[PDB]
Amino acid sequence: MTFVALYDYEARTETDLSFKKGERLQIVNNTEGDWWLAHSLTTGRTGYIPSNYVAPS
Amino acid sequence: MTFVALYDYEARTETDLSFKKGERLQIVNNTEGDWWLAHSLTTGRTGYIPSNYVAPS
Repeated sequence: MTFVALYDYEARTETDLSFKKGERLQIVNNTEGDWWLAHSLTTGRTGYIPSNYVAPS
Repeated sequence: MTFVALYDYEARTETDLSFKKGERLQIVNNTEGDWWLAHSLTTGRTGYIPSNYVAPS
């Protein structure tokens, strides 16, 4: 439900959350699901994807 | 190990992967862990976070 930040994190893009160690965070359940870093075997490109958009082969 | 894309996804930032339905994708295990959308109860801000940076309260 509620989590606690173990480390400072500085946002690298417009969509990540910056937070300091000690902060209390709540996960937003949503349609996209967890995001994973993925490599496309089809295109060779790489980056984060919304996990609910994919399924095991 | 290997996943298949169920839908087209267009990248919304510089770090997400665009992919078409049908593509074969491989997950990159890494230090950050899964990314989740989180709301900070401390600051009120909201955005994605690397899950390995936090722990249950």
